[PDB]
Amino acid sequence: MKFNPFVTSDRSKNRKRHFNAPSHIRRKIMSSPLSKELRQKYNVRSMPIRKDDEVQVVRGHYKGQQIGKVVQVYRKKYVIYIERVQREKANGTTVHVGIHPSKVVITRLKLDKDRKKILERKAKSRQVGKEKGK
Amino acid sequence: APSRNGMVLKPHFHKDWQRRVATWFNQPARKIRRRKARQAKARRIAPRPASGPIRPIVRCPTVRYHTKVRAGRGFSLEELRVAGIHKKVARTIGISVDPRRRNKSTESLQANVQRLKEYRSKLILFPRKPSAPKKGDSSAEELKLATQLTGPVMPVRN
Amino acid sequence: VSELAGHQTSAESWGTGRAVARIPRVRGGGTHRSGQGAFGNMCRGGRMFAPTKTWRRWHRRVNTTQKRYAICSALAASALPALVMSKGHRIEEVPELPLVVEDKVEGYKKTKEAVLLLKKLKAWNDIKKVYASQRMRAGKGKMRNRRRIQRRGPCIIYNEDNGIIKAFRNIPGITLLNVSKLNILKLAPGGHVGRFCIWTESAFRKLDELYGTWRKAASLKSNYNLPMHKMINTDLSRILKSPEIQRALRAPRKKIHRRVLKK
RNA sequence: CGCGACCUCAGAUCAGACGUGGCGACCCGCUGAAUUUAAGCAUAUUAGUCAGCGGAGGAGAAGAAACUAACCAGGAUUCCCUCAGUAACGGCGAGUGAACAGGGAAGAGCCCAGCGCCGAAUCCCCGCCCCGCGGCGGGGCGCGGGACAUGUGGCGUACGGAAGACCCGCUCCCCGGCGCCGCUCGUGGGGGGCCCAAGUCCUUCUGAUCGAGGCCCAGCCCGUGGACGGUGUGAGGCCGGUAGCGGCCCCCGGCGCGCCGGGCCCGGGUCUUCCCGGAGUCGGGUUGCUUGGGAAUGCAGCCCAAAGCGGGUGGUAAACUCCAUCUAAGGCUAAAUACCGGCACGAGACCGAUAGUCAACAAGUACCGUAAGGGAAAGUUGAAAAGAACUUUGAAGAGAGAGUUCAAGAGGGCGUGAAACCGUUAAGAGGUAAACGGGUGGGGUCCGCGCAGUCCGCCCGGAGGAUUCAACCCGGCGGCGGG
RNA sequence: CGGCGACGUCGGCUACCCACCCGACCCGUCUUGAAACACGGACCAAGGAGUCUAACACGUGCGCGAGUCGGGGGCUCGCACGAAAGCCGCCGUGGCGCAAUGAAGGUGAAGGCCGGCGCGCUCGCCGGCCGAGGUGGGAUCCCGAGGCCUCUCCAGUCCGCCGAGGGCGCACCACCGGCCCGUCUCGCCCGCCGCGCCGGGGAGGUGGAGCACGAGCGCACGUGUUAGGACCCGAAAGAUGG
RNA sequence: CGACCUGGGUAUAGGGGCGAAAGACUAAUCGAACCAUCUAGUAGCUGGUUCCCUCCGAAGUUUCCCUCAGGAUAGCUGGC
RNA sequence: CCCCGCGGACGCUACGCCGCGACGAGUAGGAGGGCCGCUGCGGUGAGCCUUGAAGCCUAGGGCGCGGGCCCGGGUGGAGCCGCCGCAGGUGCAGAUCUUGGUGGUAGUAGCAAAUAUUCAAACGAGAACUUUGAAGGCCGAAGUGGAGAAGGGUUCCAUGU
RNA sequence: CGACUCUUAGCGGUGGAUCACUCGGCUCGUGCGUCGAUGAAGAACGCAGCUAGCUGCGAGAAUUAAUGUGAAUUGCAGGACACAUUGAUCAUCGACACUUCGAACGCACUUGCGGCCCCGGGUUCCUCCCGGGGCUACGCCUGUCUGAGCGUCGCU
Ligand SMILES: [Mg+2]
Ligand SMILES: [Mg+2]
Ligand SMILES: [Mg+2]
Ligand SMILES: [Mg+2]
Ligand SMILES: [Mg+2]
Ligand SMILES: [Mg+2]
Ligand SMILES: [Mg+2]
Ligand SMILES: [Mg+2]
Ligand SMILES: [Mg+2]
Ligand SMILES: [Mg+2]
Ligand SMILES: [Mg+2]
Ligand SMILES: [Mg+2]
Ligand SMILES: [Mg+2]
Ligand SMILES: [Mg+2]
Ligand SMILES: [Mg+2]
Ligand SMILES: [Mg+2]
Ligand SMILES: [Mg+2]
Ligand SMILES: [Mg+2]
Ligand SMILES: [Mg+2]
Ligand SMILES: [Mg+2]
Ligand SMILES: [Mg+2]
Ligand SMILES: [Mg+2]
Ligand SMILES: [Mg+2]
Ligand SMILES: [Mg+2]
Ligand SMILES: [Mg+2]
Ligand SMILES: [Mg+2]
Ligand SMILES: [Mg+2]
Ligand SMILES: [Mg+2]
Ligand SMILES: [Mg+2]
Ligand SMILES: [Mg+2]
Ligand SMILES: [Mg+2]
Ligand SMILES: [Mg+2]
Ligand SMILES: [Mg+2]
Ligand SMILES: [Mg+2]
Ligand SMILES: [Mg+2]
Ligand SMILES: [Mg+2]
Ligand SMILES: [Mg+2]
Ligand SMILES: [Mg+2]
Ligand SMILES: [Mg+2]
Ligand SMILES: [Mg+2]
Ligand SMILES: [Mg+2]
Ligand SMILES: [Mg+2]
Ligand SMILES: [Mg+2]
Ligand SMILES: [Mg+2]
Ligand SMILES: [Mg+2]
Ligand SMILES: [Mg+2]
Ligand SMILES: [Mg+2]
Ligand SMILES: [Mg+2]
Ligand SMILES: [Mg+2]
Ligand SMILES: [Mg+2]
Ligand SMILES: [Mg+2]
Ligand SMILES: [Mg+2]
Ligand SMILES: [Mg+2]
Ligand SMILES: [Mg+2]
Ligand SMILES: [Mg+2]
Ligand SMILES: [Mg+2]
Ligand SMILES: [Mg+2]
Ligand SMILES: [Mg+2]
Ligand SMILES: [Mg+2]
Ligand SMILES: [Mg+2]
Ligand SMILES: [Mg+2]
Ligand SMILES: [Mg+2]
Ligand SMILES: [Mg+2]
Repeated sequence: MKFNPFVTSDRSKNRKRHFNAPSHIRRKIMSSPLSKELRQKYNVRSMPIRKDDEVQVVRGHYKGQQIGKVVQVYRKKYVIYIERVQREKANGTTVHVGIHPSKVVITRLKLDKDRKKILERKAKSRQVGKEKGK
Repeated sequence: APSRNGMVLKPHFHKDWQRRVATWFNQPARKIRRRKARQAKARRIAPRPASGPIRPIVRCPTVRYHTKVRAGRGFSLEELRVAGIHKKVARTIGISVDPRRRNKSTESLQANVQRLKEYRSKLILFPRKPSAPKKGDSSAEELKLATQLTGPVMPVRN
Repeated sequence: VSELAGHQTSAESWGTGRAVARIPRVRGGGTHRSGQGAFGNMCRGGRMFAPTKTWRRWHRRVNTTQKRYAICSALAASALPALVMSKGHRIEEVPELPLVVEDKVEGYKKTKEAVLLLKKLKAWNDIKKVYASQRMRAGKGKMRNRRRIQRRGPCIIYNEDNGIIKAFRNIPGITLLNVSKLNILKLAPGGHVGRFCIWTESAFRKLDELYGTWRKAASLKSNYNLPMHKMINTDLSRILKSPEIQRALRAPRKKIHRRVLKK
């Protein structure tokens, strides 16, 4: 349990910190789990959600295996939008349904020079923890 | 109004006492703050005995307490003289000279010079330049026997 | 509460010639607040009756002899299965109710070997009761960081700390007590005696010199001896059935004389 | 009748600096009530308090005895416990009210003037060069200015000091960098950044699941991590985190040694000879305030006004006498201590939208007053706007259908939705206002799934079934008793 | 022992409406007396008033007990809990208690019996013992004559019950003596390194919140009184600064 | 046609101002303005003072008080 | 030295159970009990709950002397309670009580100071009140006219609702 | 029989209690403990593509630079943004900048009125106009320059 006397377990402080988070640490809050194939090829469990990576919804109304590309992450709303996860409104047009990124699993990442660097840094840290836990 | 039979009580609560109320909720916090400052001070003076300098034997100054003895502010200049140590180097040795105390008794005098002389024997003095031991001590008993002394330097006992 | 609460208003009493109550009323005239009652425990936004102060004497001091007395009583209750069962601790498969393990468990390091020890000792059923008792509190405690509640597990009382605290302390309900410094708030959690306690070998042997016997005084408390009984044989059945008691008695009058209707 | 020196003044948008105002919770210096209590009230109390004025710092003030004591003596200041509601003050009424000793926290000591000696040895400012920058210093150079004998610096300060000899020990400083330590102790010393375990497994509930059952071996997996929050429910394993003398990268600081730069070069004993102190101050009278201080505790005004084996204190005024104790009228000094303002945190047996701050919200806001100033009310759709397309009546507000949603009997002041009050519907009743207590009667809405009305212990008879009943034999286990 | 039981009826005094008989003035308050032509109250919702601190007194519970109490400080992995807890003992300083009395100087709580002896002088020497005296009550306890039995007598073997009387007497009460301190009256002795305006002693009354084989200390709770805003609301005023 | 009416600018501020004088006026306030604070001022006086059963159950009288609408005191009450 | 048999109701939370006798008014006031009620804390119920918590509604069924409580049905949609202790900002009909809301009065008082309106048309869904024209009037130059000063601050002017 | 009135119930209104929730308080504790003429606190006025309030900011105005981070911001639009011939956003913040009042500083509160010194234009140097820049508060310290005195003196 929490022993560090400089990090709070207060409910109100944690909720206030969560809902008023700046965009750059709102990005970390929106991390999403990686698939089994992605977890084996890399050594990282969770990854912050990107703009154009494929994903499948595992909870809610839109569960299934339809691998949909993320098309927008709305950090103001704490939701992401996916290609085929849509709903038709009264007028007949289609709008996306926002789902929390914790309820999706990433199946392929969007790799850049930065994504590889963060991918490799989490793998090296888990390796360090594993060797310490030999 | 007095009811039947009791003390004639005179509370001292006519002076708006609720603004000058000292609560003690920071007592446990103060004890920790004083404790760790004691630990930090002791570890700063690494071989020095962690609790201030040696203090003299001192008789309490009243017919109620003159049977008991305690530790005074410091050694007087006459006890320092007959122990053959200078009043300036004494405080660097950790002896706490007190210049405004006088000795009107030889037994009280002799008691505090035996305390100083047998303190000097128990002293271990580190050379100021460790490379060259000039007049301080021998390296053999410098290494093993040099430890921080907790509690008062040898305490007075009745 | 705030010492200024309800009194930063500057309200006058409004008089008595006007057909309103004589409570102080807020001055002004351009607000809703103007003309409303103030300063009263009966007034909205006013000061409560007898505002609570910080100098309320929150702490109590108990005599050291009494505090040791309770600890001795709590320890004596933990060795009687009827009392510990009456605390609802699920000890039916455990042997030798005052339960002592070797000091090897003092040097444990991982939760895996701590759980395996509890299962082998057959003390795990009490842990499973703690898990099943994990639920959400009722009332304002949830808003005040006391969200979830659970039961009390067994107490592991050790002598030295060679990793036993880290091995345990992730099991819900488990409390480590360090026999050198007991705690009546943890030996009798609700004020009720009879907590399930597991001892190590070094802790059990130290107990005798920590509180003393009756024939010898405690060597780790410098003045303490065990409290004495006012009733050595506290079993009425044997006493009342003992022959010496029975020879002195008179024959019982067991026939019932009910009221006889006056014909 | 000019030119110089000094003195005392003046000007400058002169060269270079400094102060002003704010906050003020804590702290320092003044000033300073009345309500109130005394069952009236004037001394007293409130109270040296509120209000008022000034000045600071991270603390401030105090502080190294013109002390306490009367002991076998203690030994700066400040804070805690105690002394102690005590000695004492008090229309001796109401009430007020310390100190010493003792035990602790902390602990630290010193510097001038004077008296003297030393060729003013002293200091500031302006230029030169180089060593440098990094809050600006070092060195030397100036037949460069100024301050200063109306007294700068070195030695030295009441614990005595100085100067000569005699003896002894040579015994050895601080400040700035280079490289590395030690690897900086609560284990990093701090600040910042990024990361690090394990189920979204099987079957099911649901609008949604974080719910419910299951996961062989002794058991789903991790656990030094089962704090917390988010996520469409209630999550140790979905996410952020949490644990960890865990990892990585930047920045900064005090630390020890080899080196370099500078300066800085006598300390202690014995003897002799010298030298020693703060004045309109102490103290006294009187007045006013103040204190527990009482023939006057302290402070201040006015008058008087010192001494040097003197002076102060020695809690009853005075004279004589012995003794004790300190050395006033100059200055500095950390720690323990305080903190309702500020920056950043953590927590709670607190409050839960008439509560808790006035303010959970575009709150010191809207608004009021010429102004000083007074000062509110006001939280909640839904998981997701999916925020009602489209048809129709009306000029529109507003409806009827339709549609979304699990739900609009959740439709933008929309969670739930009480009472008072009202509309309608149904039943009943109604000329002593209603309403009420006891007693029945009538009607009605519902309840008894009321409606052939017990059960079950022994025995008798009929009619069936099956092991097996008893008794022994073997094995296990208990209760009781045993010199 | 009888009758009646399903789409019509049985039971349900509770509950809804209505009817009738008897009774029935509107509550709170102040008051001798309220239905009052006495005051407050149109209605509903929410809020709303003996609290906390300190000091006493008594009762009760608890621990220890001539003691008791760490409350202030200090010592214990790194503080989730834990600002808790544990420990100190040459940390018991100190507080209350164990000694009272007087303004103070000060003084300061043990009696009874037996023998010789002074003169057993209302009184000195000791010797021996015992250790707070005595009277009247006094729960409880102890002894106890006499009794009470067995299918039955002679001779006692075991204990049990009732029991006239007697005995030791707790606590406590009433009374009488005794002891300590202050103060009066009377009177005679004794001590010495200081022979003193010295010191001590006796008897008889009186003043004391005393002694007379301790009961307190700490903690908690309740009640009552008080100082504090002090159960809540309420003046006419007074003062300070604007 | 006057000791006349009136605008604007100035001066006088609370125990103070100003008044051909009424205690008049001084921002609808004047026999002492308004604002904030001391202040939750004091009140022997008025009003209120929140759940249920069970048990017991009064006094308006004595003495003293600047006492007579209050208190102390003794009685009456309850509890242990 | 029981027995053809192998047997023989309930009880005694001792803070429990049982028996007998007498008694029962009550303001002010005192005390006891409360398995009366509210909120939060430590224990405890292998307690309850999206197969539906709290809250609210109820011609539903009951229990208790009572405070009150349990149960059925409805609504609601996320939490809650029993028992042993602990702690209170713990119980309302009143205070010309505070805040908020709502009634009867009541479709009532009233929309009566300064002489006065009428005809046709246009726009418009809609005209006593707008606009145009015609008529009858009023202010009557110390104005119901035309301009400013203080004061206000965009009220000025167009267009639209 | 209607109507009206009363009681009870269903439904519907009015109203916003109750309950549940809480990015708010209150209380306690901890570590720091830092404003200003190098112009503070405070006020005014401005600044967004669409912006009234709140918030942030200062004519570089809902922000520039730098450093960490690493693909958004979001109500709509817009154009960005190769993420290495260097990067959206956010955070940090040490560079830069920071309107007018205000201790408030040329005088005064009327954007009123000056003075001195440089620069650019009109001049076509001579100094009148326009613009830009820098100075111009009080008290006080050290020094400097210039001084005053039938103040005390010296030399003629
Ligand atoms: Mg309030
Ligand atoms: Mg609740
Ligand atoms: Mg200048
Ligand atoms: Mg008075
Ligand atoms: Mg009075
Ligand atoms: Mg008076
Ligand atoms: Mg003040
Ligand atoms: Mg100042
Ligand atoms: Mg200072
Ligand atoms: Mg000082
Ligand atoms: Mg005392
Ligand atoms: Mg005083
Ligand atoms: Mg110390
Ligand atoms: Mg000199
Ligand atoms: Mg001195
Ligand atoms: Mg959650
Ligand atoms: Mg969770
Ligand atoms: Mg994870
Ligand atoms: Mg960590
Ligand atoms: Mg005297
Ligand atoms: Mg509020
Ligand atoms: Mg509410
Ligand atoms: Mg408010
Ligand atoms: Mg505000
Ligand atoms: Mg619904
Ligand atoms: Mg709804
Ligand atoms: Mg609603
Ligand atoms: Mg009345
Ligand atoms: Mg009357
Ligand atoms: Mg009466
Ligand atoms: Mg009445
Ligand atoms: Mg009448
Ligand atoms: Mg009246
Ligand atoms: Mg009325
Ligand atoms: Mg009312
Ligand atoms: Mg402690
Ligand atoms: Mg003692
Ligand atoms: Mg007797
Ligand atoms: Mg007697
Ligand atoms: Mg009493
Ligand atoms: Mg009051
Ligand atoms: Mg009180
Ligand atoms: Mg008042
Ligand atoms: Mg007066
Ligand atoms: Mg008159
Ligand atoms: Mg007026
Ligand atoms: Mg006045
Ligand atoms: Mg009198
Ligand atoms: Mg009366
Ligand atoms: Mg009767
Ligand atoms: Mg009765
Ligand atoms: Mg209350
Ligand atoms: Mg209420
Ligand atoms: Mg009410
Ligand atoms: Mg009408
Ligand atoms: Mg009319
Ligand atoms: Mg006319
Ligand atoms: Mg117009
Ligand atoms: Mg109805
Ligand atoms: Mg309704
Ligand atoms: Mg930038
Ligand atoms: Mg002008
Ligand atoms: Mg001259």
